[PDB]
Amino acid sequence: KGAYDTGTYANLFQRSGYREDEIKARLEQTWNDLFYGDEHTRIYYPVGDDKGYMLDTGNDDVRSAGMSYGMMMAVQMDKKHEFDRLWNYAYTYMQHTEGRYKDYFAWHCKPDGTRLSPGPAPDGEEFFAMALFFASNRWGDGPAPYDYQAQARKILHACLHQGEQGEGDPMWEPSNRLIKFIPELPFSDPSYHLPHFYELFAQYANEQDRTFWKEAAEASRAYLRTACHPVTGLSPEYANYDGTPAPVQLHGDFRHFYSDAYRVAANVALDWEWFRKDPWQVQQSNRIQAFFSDIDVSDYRRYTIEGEPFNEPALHPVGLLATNAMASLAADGPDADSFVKRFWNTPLRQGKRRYYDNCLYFFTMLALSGNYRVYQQAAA
Ligand SMILES: OC[C@@H]1O[C@@H](O[C@H]2[C@H](O[C@@H]3CO[C@@H](O[C@@H]4CO[C@@H](O)[C@H](O)[C@H]4O)[C@H](O)[C@H]3O)OC[C@@H](O)[C@@H]2O)[C@H](O)[C@H]1O
Repeated sequence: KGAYDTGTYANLFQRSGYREDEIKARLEQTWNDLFYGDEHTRIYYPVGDDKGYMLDTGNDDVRSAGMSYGMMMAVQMDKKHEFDRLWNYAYTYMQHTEGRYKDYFAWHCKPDGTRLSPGPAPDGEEFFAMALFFASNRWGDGPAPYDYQAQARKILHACLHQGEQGEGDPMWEPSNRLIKFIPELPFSDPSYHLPHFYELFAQYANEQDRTFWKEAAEASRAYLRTACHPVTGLSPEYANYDGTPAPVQLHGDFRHFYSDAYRVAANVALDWEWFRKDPWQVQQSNRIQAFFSDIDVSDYRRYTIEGEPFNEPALHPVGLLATNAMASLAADGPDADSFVKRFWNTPLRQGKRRYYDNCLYFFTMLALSGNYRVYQQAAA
C-alpha cells in the first residue's frame, strides 16, 4: 500500500545515510534561498500587503504553472502567508470571470498583472486545485477568496464541464478521460498527467465528477505506459492520445525529450510513492535512471525519445537531474542511491534561466526528504 494508505513517506536522503537534522536544515535552506534568497537565486517576489508571484526568470513573465507550483511548495512547507499571497495574485490577475475560459487562468501575465495571453494551461489548473484542496485540509477554508476547497471545486467543474453552457471546451477529453495540452486541440502533454492528483480529486471534487476523476487516474496511468519509450524511459513534450509524439506545431517541434517531459519521471515516481498501484512505474523509473546513469549533468542534451543525442544542450539540466533523482521514489535498480547523492551534491541553479530548474529541484528536495505528502480530510 502507498503513503496515502499507510501515512509513512520514504525518506530517500535518510536511506542514503544523511542525518535527520541535516535534511530538515537543507529543505529549510532551499525554501529560504528560493523564496527569500539573493537576486540571482530567488523566484518568489511579494507585491504590496497581500499578493506575490513566481517569476519565470528566463521569459520575464508570470506563468499559471509557476504560480500553482509556488502554492504547492507553500502548502507542503506549511507557509500559509506565501500561499495566500500567491493565490490572491492568481485569483485577482489571472482567473477569467467571463467568456469561453470562465474560471480558467490566463496562462501568463507581466509581473504587474497585465495578461499576455488569454488561453489557459491545464497543468496550472490541476496544480491550483490540488494545492487548494491541501490548503483546505491543512488550515481550513477562510472567507472568499480563501475558501480553498470551494475555489478548487470551481476550477475542476470548469475543467470537465466548460462549454456545456455556451462557448468553451473542457481540459479533459470526455471519450478517453485524458487531460489535453490546451482545451481546443486533440492531443496531450505527458508531463501534465498526474494520476495521483486525480485519485484525490475523486475524494474532494464535486460529487457528480468523482467517478470521472477515478477513471482519469486509471486512464493517465495507462497513457503514460504508452507515452514513455519502453527502452529509454524518455517521453515526448507533446503526444497524441495514442501516446506517440504529436505532429510538429507552428510554435515548435515538441516530439523530443526536453523541458516539459522532465516532470514525467517525477510524476510517475510520486504516484508510486502515494498509491503504489502500477508496478510498471518501478520499471519506467529504472529505465530513465539507466539511460542517464553514465551521462554527467554537464553533458545533458535534447534527446529523441529513442535516446539519440542532439548537439543542442538541455536548457534546464539541473531540472533534468532533479527529476531523474525524484525517480528514486520508485526505482529499485543500481542507479537509485547514486542519483539521490548526485542531487544532494547539486546546489540551486543561479542566473536568468534558473526558474524551471529550481521549481523541479524544490519538488525533488520535498519528495526525497519524505515531505511531499497527502494532506487528507482527517480528524484533528
Ligand atoms: O513561451 C513558451 C510557450 O510554450 C507554449 O506555451 C503554451 C502554454 O504552456 C505553458 C508553457 O510553459 C510551460 O513551462 C515552461 C517549460 O519550459 C521552461 O523553459 C519554461 O520556463 C516553463 O515556463 C508550462 O508548463 C505550460 O503551462 O500553455 C498555454 C498555451 O496556450 C501555450 O501555447 C507557447 O506557445 C510557447 O511560447
